[PDB]
Amino acid sequence: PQITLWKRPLVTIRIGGQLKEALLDTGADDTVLEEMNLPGKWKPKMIGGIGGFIKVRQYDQIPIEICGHKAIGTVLVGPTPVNIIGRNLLTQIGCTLNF
Amino acid sequence: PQITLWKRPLVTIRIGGQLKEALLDTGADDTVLEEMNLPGKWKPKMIGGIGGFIKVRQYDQIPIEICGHKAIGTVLVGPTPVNIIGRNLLTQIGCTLNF
Ligand SMILES: CC[C@H](C)CN(C[C@@H](O)[C@H](Cc1ccccc1)NC(=O)OCCN1CCNC1=O)S(=O)(=O)c1ccc(OC)cc1
Repeated sequence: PQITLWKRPLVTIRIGGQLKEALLDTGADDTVLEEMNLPGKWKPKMIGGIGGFIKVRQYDQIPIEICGHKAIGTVLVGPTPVNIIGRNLLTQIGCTLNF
Repeated sequence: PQITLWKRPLVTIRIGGQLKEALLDTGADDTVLEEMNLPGKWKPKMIGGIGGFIKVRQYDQIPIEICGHKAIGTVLVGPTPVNIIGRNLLTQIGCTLNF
């Protein structure tokens, strides 16, 4: 699709049979989801945003279907204000900015 | 133009005698610039992201040129680590997400 920006670019994602709403976020390198359970091993990581640093759990090679498009990649889980889809997965679905 | 997301979507903006590098950020409602001593009235504001909130100064009707596209709107100035072009100006320069 083509998505304009007068509203937040929120889309439905599928991650483990679970549907969630997430924000397409070109200013985020990484995909960060609110606290949830995901299967498999994770690694403790820290990431920094506009307000400072948080602890997250890094899950690698996780399938995420984003508005009907498939990605498989890294998902960070932790106290983000909102679910965000970052560039690591936006690139996989062929997302670009255009003006 | 089309901007892929393999790297951070940094572009040149101008606000005064300052050309600056800034992220084209679809996850940002508002435009947030690194500390700069802009003239005119402003209002205090708090904005929140990963890590928590920061205090910023809200300046209205500030002309901002983004990649040779003119815009004019609200700019928030404060201790952000990166200049962020948010949706309030991205819409004015005709920016969309596409996949
Ligand atoms: C609530 C959703 C987002 C987390 C909001 N952020 C925009 C993000 O794109 C943010 C931009 C940013 C901020 C600081 C440093 C770098 C980039 N990206 C973000 O938090 O990315 C996390 C991954 N980080 C780690 C370092 N580089 C990254 O890309 S935000 O910068 O916090 C923000 C919040 C409010 C606002 O106006 C009201 C404008 C911007």
